[PDB]
Amino acid sequence: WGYGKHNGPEHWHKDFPIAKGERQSPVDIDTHTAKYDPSLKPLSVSYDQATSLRILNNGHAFNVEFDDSQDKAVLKGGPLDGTYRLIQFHFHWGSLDGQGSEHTVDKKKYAAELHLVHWNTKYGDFGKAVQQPDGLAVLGIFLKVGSAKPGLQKVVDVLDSIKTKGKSADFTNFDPRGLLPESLDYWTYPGSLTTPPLLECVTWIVLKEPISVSSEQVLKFRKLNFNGEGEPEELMVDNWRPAQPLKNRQIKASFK
Ligand SMILES: Clc1ccc(OCc2nnn[nH]2)cc1Cl
Ligand code: NA
Ligand SMILES: [Zn+2]
Repeated sequence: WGYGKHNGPEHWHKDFPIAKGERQSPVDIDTHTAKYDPSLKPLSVSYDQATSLRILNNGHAFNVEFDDSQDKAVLKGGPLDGTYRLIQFHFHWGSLDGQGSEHTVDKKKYAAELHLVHWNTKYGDFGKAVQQPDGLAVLGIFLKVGSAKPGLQKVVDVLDSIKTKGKSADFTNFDPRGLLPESLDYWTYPGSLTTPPLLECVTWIVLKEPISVSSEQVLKFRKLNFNGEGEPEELMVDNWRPAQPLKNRQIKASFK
């Protein structure tokens, strides 16, 4: 599977029939229809003790991985019950600044989207968590092109060392707090992974406020390769799934 004409999102259902399921992601967020939920508790992003380890090009995106063997960096509150441990983050992005995000906001596409992936510690390990309807919480953050994001630059600068599929590099002492916007206002809904296996195991928390990154920063994302070393070059761009049918779901807002 991938993102090309011959193996992309319109093909995925043949090996992963849940691609046409009842709670697939991403979705369009219609801001006029999303409703404030006074019931949501405050969102708690607790990343002070986050321990990054490594950055990996897996042929689909690049992943920054964390030590999740203890409750270091966790996401709690909001729509969530219990404690979700940060395991990794990655992005999806476009070939052009007008596309690249997976979620859309009133059909608007952002240049990219950051996903911080967390798993529900009541299920003991990540593999067990993805088999549960409330196994994962993904914090989604839009990127728009404007001023540079200082906290992203250490990521940008290491991409030259993981150009191709299968390459990894040490990536210790990175603080993911530098990737967040000022506001934690969010939308939330029940959904799925946005790549195969497309499991319906995600509580989505999508921040309303985008972060700005510079044109130079996202240009360096676009120099990555889907291919492995020694293979014909396939630029890693447009690694996003389009919006899926909302079906029997309501998107809730944390804010008035
Ligand atoms: Cl660990 C991980 C890495 C990448 C990935 O991409 C698809 C995606 N993004 N947000 N939800 N699913 C999924 C996961 Cl669960
Ligand atoms: Na759920
Ligand atoms: Zn993602």
